[PDB]
Amino acid sequence: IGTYQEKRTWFDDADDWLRQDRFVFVGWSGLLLLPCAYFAVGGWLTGCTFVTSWYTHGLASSYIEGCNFLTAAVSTPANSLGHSLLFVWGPEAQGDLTRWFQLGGLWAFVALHGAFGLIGFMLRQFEIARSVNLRPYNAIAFSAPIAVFVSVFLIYPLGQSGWFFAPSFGVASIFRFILFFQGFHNWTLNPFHMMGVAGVLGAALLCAIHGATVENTLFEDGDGANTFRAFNPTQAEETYSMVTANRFWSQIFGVAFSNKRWLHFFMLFVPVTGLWMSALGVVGLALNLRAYDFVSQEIRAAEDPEFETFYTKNILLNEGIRAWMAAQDQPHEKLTLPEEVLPRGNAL
Amino acid sequence: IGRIPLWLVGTVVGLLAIGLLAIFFYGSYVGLGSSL
Amino acid sequence: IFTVRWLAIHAIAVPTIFFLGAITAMQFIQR
Amino acid sequence: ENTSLWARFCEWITSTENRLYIGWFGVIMIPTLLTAISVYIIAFIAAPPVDIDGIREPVSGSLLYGNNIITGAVVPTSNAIGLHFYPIWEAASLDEWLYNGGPYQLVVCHFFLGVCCYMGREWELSYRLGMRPWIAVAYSAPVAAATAVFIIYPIGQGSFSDGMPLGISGTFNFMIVFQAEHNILMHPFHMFGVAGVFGGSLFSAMHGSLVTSSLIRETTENESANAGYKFGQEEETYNIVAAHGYFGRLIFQYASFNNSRSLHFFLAVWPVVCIWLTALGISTMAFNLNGFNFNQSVVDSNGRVLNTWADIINRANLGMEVMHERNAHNFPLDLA
Amino acid sequence: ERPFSDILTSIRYWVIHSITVPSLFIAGWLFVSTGLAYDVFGSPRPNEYFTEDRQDAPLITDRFNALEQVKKLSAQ
Amino acid sequence: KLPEAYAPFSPIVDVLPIIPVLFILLAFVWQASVSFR
Amino acid sequence: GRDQETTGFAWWAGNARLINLSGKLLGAHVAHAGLIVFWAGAMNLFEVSHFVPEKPMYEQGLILLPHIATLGYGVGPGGEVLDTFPYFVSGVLHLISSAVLGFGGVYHSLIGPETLEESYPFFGYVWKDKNKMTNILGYHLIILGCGAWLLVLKALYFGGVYDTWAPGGGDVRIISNPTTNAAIIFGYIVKSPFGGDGWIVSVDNLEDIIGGHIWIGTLCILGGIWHIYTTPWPWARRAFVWSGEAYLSYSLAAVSLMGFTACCFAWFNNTAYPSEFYGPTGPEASQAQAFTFLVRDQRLGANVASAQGPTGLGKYLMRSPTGEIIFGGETMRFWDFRGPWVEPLRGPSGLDLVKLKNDIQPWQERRAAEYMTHAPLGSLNSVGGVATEINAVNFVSPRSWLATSHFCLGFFFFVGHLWHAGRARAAAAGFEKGIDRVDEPVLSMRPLD
Amino acid sequence: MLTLKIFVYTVVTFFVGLFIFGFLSNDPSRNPGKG
Amino acid sequence: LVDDRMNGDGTGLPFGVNDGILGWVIAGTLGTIWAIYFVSQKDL
Ligand code: CLA
Ligand code: CLA
Ligand code: CLA
Ligand code: CLA
Ligand code: CLA
Ligand SMILES: CC1=C(/C=C/C(C)=C/C=C/C(C)=C/C=C/C=C(C)/C=C/C=C(C)/C=C/C2=C(C)CCCC2(C)C)C(C)(C)CCC1
Ligand SMILES: CC1=C(/C=C/C(C)=C/C=CC(/C)=C/C=C/C=C(C)/C=C/C=C(C)/C=C/C2=C(C)CCCC2(C)C)C(C)(C)CCC1
Ligand SMILES: CC1=C(/C=C/C(C)=C/C=CC(/C)=C/C=C/C=C(C)/C=C/C=C(C)/C=C/C2=C(C)CCCC2(C)C)C(C)(C)CCC1
Ligand SMILES: [Cl-]
Ligand SMILES: [Cl-]
Ligand SMILES: [Fe+2]
Ligand code: NA
Repeated sequence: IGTYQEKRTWFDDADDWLRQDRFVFVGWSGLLLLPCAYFAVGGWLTGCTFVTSWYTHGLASSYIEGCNFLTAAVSTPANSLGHSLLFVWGPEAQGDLTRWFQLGGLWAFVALHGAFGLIGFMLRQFEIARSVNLRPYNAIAFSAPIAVFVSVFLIYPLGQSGWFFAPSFGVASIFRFILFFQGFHNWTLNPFHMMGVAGVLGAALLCAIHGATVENTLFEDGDGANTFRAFNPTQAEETYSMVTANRFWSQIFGVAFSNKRWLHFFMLFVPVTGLWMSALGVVGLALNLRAYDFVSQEIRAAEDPEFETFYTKNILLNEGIRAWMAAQDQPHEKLTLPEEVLPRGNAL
Repeated sequence: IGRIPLWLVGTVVGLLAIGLLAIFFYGSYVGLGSSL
Repeated sequence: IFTVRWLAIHAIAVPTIFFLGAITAMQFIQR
Repeated sequence: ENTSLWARFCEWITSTENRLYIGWFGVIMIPTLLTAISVYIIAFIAAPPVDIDGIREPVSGSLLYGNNIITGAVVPTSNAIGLHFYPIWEAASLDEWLYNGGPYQLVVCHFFLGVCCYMGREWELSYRLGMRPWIAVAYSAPVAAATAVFIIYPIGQGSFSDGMPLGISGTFNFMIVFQAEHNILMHPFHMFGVAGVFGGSLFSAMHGSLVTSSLIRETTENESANAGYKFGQEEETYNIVAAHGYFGRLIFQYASFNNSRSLHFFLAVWPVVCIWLTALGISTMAFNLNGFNFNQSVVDSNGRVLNTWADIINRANLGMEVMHERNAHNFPLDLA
Repeated sequence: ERPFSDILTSIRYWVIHSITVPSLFIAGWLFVSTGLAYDVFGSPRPNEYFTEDRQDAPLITDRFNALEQVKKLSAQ
Repeated sequence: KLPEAYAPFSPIVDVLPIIPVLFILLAFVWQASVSFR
Repeated sequence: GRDQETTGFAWWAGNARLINLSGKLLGAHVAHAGLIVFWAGAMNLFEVSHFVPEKPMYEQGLILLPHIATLGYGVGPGGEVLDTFPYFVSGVLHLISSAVLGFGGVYHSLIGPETLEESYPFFGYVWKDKNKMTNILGYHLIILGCGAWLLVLKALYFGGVYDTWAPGGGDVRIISNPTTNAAIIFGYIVKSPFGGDGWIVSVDNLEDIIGGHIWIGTLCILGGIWHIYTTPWPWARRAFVWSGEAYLSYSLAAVSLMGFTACCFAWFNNTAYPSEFYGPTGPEASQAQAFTFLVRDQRLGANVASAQGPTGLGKYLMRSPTGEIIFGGETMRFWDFRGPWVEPLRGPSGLDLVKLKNDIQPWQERRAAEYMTHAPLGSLNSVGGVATEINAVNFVSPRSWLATSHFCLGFFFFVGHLWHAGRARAAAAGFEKGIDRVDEPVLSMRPLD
Repeated sequence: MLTLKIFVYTVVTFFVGLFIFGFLSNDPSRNPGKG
Repeated sequence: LVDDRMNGDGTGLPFGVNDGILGWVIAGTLGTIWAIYFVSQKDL
């Protein structure tokens, strides 16, 4: 490199064989990404098929006990296991693979392999962008799935009592995680979650509205009723009228884009910043640092037996969730609550 | 080398796939996890 | 054979057909 | 010939030279939307407490009654009215019009007409500008969702008191009560909808990053990269084929969009069709078709029920259910 | 170059796969038909989620002797 | 249940509803067979 | 058929290739009508194969057998099924008819003439011949008018129709003297669709139903003759679009309207959709639960006129906002329900206390209890009850299924109307393919947007 | 109170009639394109 | 009665018209808009 001799070494040979264009690009990140990602996805497919959640949660959570696609999950370890890494060789499994599946070790397997697979995938984006000589804005846009995954699947259970409170990899298990955050953390009320929701909704809006605008401002290049064949990707001319689009959205909405680079950076910026602020909120909830209560309104409702709002209704709904969910969701607490102390409404 | 049609291959594969999901939706009502 | 394409296809295809067989088998396991 | 009074008014209305296009759908969209905006602002500021439940207890809902921006909400019409049309002129006075939930039903009717004519006005401006006309179709998905939550769910449930309250914590209340009653989380249409917003965000990040990653060098390091684009230029401002090559060797060489019009069609159609499916999910659950019910599906050889994740979801649902309408039930079944 | 239009249209492809794909499928068939999945991954059979000693869902409630606690809460 | 004459024809009654879905799938089969021209 | 090169339409828009091919278009339509008749017959035979007589029809997942039974086939007093043979007859007749229609569609699609104007000028049309298009429209209005008069004849002279308002609990009735008053008939049409009025969903007697059918059959026949003998006026020419896609978009808007109104009919109406066949309506189930618990708490020695609820507003009886006596609880929202087991108990002041006390009937109370246990709340696994219930009742109401699916179809067809109205307008305008790139209208306008 | 209903009926009828006759006033001819 | 209402809820009135002045003003407004639309014709 740089008018220097640079005698060919084993590193440069392996780099030449790895950074080549083929069916699937391996690179150096493929030394990490392909095994970690393959093991994480295969472990989830194995756990949703054969691995039970009977000894960690007292639930049936695989296709072998009769569960469908939505209810099977790779479930978190027992809360008594805390934040143990659940090695197959460690103090708990002690080398026995079968007892390692039953102990909740497959969740730790899938979580660690998935996290390092996410690292490998971002590094893969980095090396492909460097090889093609393109900017790594795809990696920067992928930084938000990694922030969300780390904050929810590692930072949050690390802040809580153990991996048991991490989300279990499944459909209904994720729904359970969401409902638990509603009942216990009041995660809707948190402004960081609100910024995340606004980011996702605005990004879906941006996706739909950008696609529709581009395809309803297309130039002709036609002689045929199908427009997809009016595009030939080796051309130095735009396909759609940015001027027509700007005029249309200016007179419909009041404001409209006039810079494509700013438009596409905005399409990057809205969901990424939304997921980053949502991840910051989940990190706040990891410590039970919550946006649960409005003290002034709550004092006002306490001192006025006639003042209810949808906020106080949500607080009562949350308490109902907690008391009716705790006994079967947190079995380590042995909550043998009698049915007379469970809070309910009338009749029903 | 291009003897069997790709469309015939794909149609057979799609039949096998729809048969698999149909067996899956059939056995949601019998056997394990059927609630009877 | 044994190309990178063959490895990448097979690492998913072989366990896919194996687990599909398992799910079809235990799909007829009755209570 | 352009002399007549209807000619002057008509060419003013269809004029593309106005700062905001009005048009024939605009002659309805503008007055309905200003009506809904005026009533919504005045009600959010100082609406007296509204009896949502029909049981002689009101929910305050307005800032002047001690609510902050997160809590404040235009509270739906009373349960006693049901789907009955309740205009101001039908009520005895403005005060009891307010107490029975008049501002909500007014704002929701005007918002329906406003979004429908906003869609028509979108089509109209595209027609007047020589455009293709399907931005109205793409906008029909948030309109579908708005109708589903403000009118279609009240028609299915029998009262505007089940509509979404016009507020933040009121919206959260609507979501929690709705999941309690219908299990939206386990409804496939809501699964498609969630996949729609997650995909809309995913492909929004993907499209933005691939275009920003391929912008052709035109400016210096000390200037905004946006300054490399001038409005009205005809050159392609990014390397589409290079972004294709990057995307192909990143995911799949052959399963990558080699057509920019194909990419933008997927961008337009994916969240739009998914929001169509989730709006129809809300409509299906208006007529009580509900989500997937897997409560006590899995049983052992003895017939003893094994709890599952869907059963923990159900326990959370019972918690949500036994708190919505804490005093409005006289009967055990929630058939209302 | 084998662009998937030649492989998926090749009788050579379909003669070395008409045995391997059904072979793996029937291998998966017998893997859970003969209970090897139950042996390997430790998922319980329908008659063995509960013993006489305990009539409730298991609780590991331990960390360092959790191996023998799963050994005693499982089905022997 | 079908009338006493048509009782053994109940199995071929039982498959007849799905035929229009088979028709749209057949349109796609034909388009695949003509190479999606 | 054609390809992308010869037409400009891709395979996923292939039917557009046959917009201007009259014979192939006719073949596609006839084959499609064969599919609709085929589904009607095949599903009718499937239902009568899976029908069970000791259960009511709303418990077996039936959507066509209730439709046949409302015409007065195989059912007698009480809505009880007496013969599945008329249903069998309808199913097999439709299946044979679909064979004939399918042959016609396949023939005209495959080897029929490509365009009909060069050989059969009577059926030959182009989308701009407004005279010919109104002739076709007129023929179809006479056809639909004969369908409506066929129903009128069925109600008048061919066994009548099932009347759920007949005394005793519903029975097939010969309709005599249907209402012909235009005020009564079109008051339904110009009625508000809100609560208590419900537009034309609140039609509540077969007298109004059959009279409106007499009315609509005569208008359809008259308008058909008018359309055969006229051409659209210049205002109609200046306002409408005259492409086949435009006619399609008009039809799409109209049938989306029909789908939405069909959803509301199935959900609310109980005289064209009797509850004996379709299950109770939404209001019917809640009012039924209130009514049952009212009579049980009369049998357990308690006064229901008194005994206010936990909010002090009344456990069993209360006042509607308009002043009458209604059932207490959340079912007050359904206070405008009207059914065959509440009207004999309703006085001028709403529910009458002495009539509720003494003039009860056993058939009304068992109908109410059965409607209470079979409310239109279920999951899409067909798991009856609210989302918090157990997998123990395999039941979802046909009213739920019909209203659900037809709202979905009505909405998607409104969206299709949007798509086609836009594409027809832009195709008549000339920029259905995009902007000219040299004569772009936006560059010719003033600055500042 | 009836007065407000009369005035609102006038408003809605006026705007709906404006919409109706605005679209009746040769709207498909207000395209910018050729023909 | 403790107050006065238009008590027009329900009863299915044509276009919600409870006094004929509403129908006459609907007729008048549509009629005068049709009148201006008709006198301003033979244009474009
Ligand atoms: C992309 C490669 C990769 C990566 C990054 C990981 C990463 C991880 N794996 Mg893993 N794994 C992989 C591939 C990979 N794996 C493959 C291919 C297999 C199949 C065999 C497995 C099977 C596997 C199992 C069964 C388990 C893991 C587990 C783990 C986690 C903890 C492992 C650990 O702590 O030991 C780390 C190991 C090292 C750091 C190796 C260091 C070697 C040094 C550099 C050499 C020095 C040794 C030398 C001989 C010392 C002698 C001294 C003498 C010379 C003087 C971790 C996140 C555990 C887990 O999932 O937890 C739940 C677990 O039980 N993996
Ligand atoms: C209701 C569904 C329907 C119907 C009635 C039609 C009808 C038609 N299509 Mg079409 N199509 C459909 C759906 C449908 N399509 C869908 C969903 C797609 C998207 C995949 C397409 C995409 C498409 C394209 C791209 C094209 C058509 C074309 C055509 C026309 C001629 C076909 C032809 O002759 O080529 C030959 C077809 C065959 C030789 C297949 C024969 C199979 C037969 C018809 C099936 C019926 C057999 C039946 C079981 C036996 C009953 C007989 C008796 C016992 C009753 C025809 C009128 C072509 C056209 O526009 O014409 C100019 C054309 O280019 N279609
Ligand atoms: C739209 C009208 C309609 C309605 C209201 C019904 C209603 C009903 N049907 Mg029926 N059916 C219909 C049309 C209809 N059907 C058609 C067109 C067919 C031919 C395929 C059938 C064939 C049929 C059979 C064979 C049976 C029924 C049965 C039933 C009953 C139970 C339904 C059930 O639980 O299934 C489950 C519900 C679903 C499967 C809903 C699916 C959701 C949608 C449709 C699919 C998802 C779309 C996807 C997300 C979007 C992709 C877009 C694009 C990529 C394609 C119920 C009353 C059963 C019965 O009770 O018999 C008496 C029964 O055995 N139906
Ligand atoms: C569904 C069948 C059908 C269809 C598709 C058409 C279609 C058409 N008719 Mg027609 N007509 C029909 C049935 C039908 N008609 C019947 C059954 C009759 C007998 C009563 C007539 C009598 C008739 C006459 C006298 C005329 C037409 C005319 C026309 C043409 C222009 C109409 C127009 O401007 O649109 C829409 C019309 C309007 C927007 C203004 C109409 C005023 C309202 C909408 C009528 C309904 C009143 C009601 C209170 C409105 C609210 C109803 C709502 C709440 C449901 C058009 C092609 C005209 C023509 O061009 O002559 C050739 C014309 O002169 N028709
Ligand atoms: C009587 C109604 C009707 C008729 C005659 C037409 C006719 C036509 N349409 Mg159209 N359309 C309609 C309704 C109708 N449409 C509706 C309701 C929608 C929904 C918004 C659309 C959306 C639409 C689009 C986007 C396009 C057309 C196009 C076309 C033209 C070519 C169609 C073709 O070959 O596509 C091929 C057929 C297929 C690809 C098969 C479609 C497969 C669908 C998606 C599966 C749906 C099944 C699923 C179970 C539905 C469940 C939904 C829910 C209820 C559960 C043709 C003239 C094209 C066009 O404009 O050409 C000029 C085109 O671009 N249509
Ligand atoms: C054009 C075309 C097409 C087609 C379409 C269609 C639609 C067709 C059709 C057709 C049809 C629509 C047909 C039908 C038929 C029918 C038949 C063939 C029948 C029959 C009969 C029988 C044999 C029966 C019997 C019975 C009885 C009588 C009773 C008892 C039971 C039983 C079943 C035994 C497609 C899309 C593909 C593609 C494109 C082209
Ligand atoms: C999606 C797609 C595809 C496809 C797939 C598939 C797989 C399909 C299918 C399909 C199918 C699967 C079809 C079938 C068919 C059939 C038909 C259509 C028929 C018929 C017939 C009839 C009509 C009947 C009749 C009768 C009666 C009526 C009675 C008795 C007698 C008899 C039986 C005769 C592919 C991948 C390629 C490509 C891409 C796209
Ligand atoms: C059977 C029956 C009945 C009867 C019924 C009836 C008689 C009906 C009718 C009705 C009618 C009689 C209707 C009418 C209508 C109309 C419509 C629905 C329309 C439309 C359209 C449109 C939307 C338009 C648009 C436009 C304008 C604005 C102007 C011109 C141009 C254009 C196109 C732009 C009753 C219920 C009694 C009972 C039950 C059964
Ligand atoms: Cl609540
Ligand atoms: Cl209640
Ligand atoms: Fe772009
Ligand atoms: Na309660």
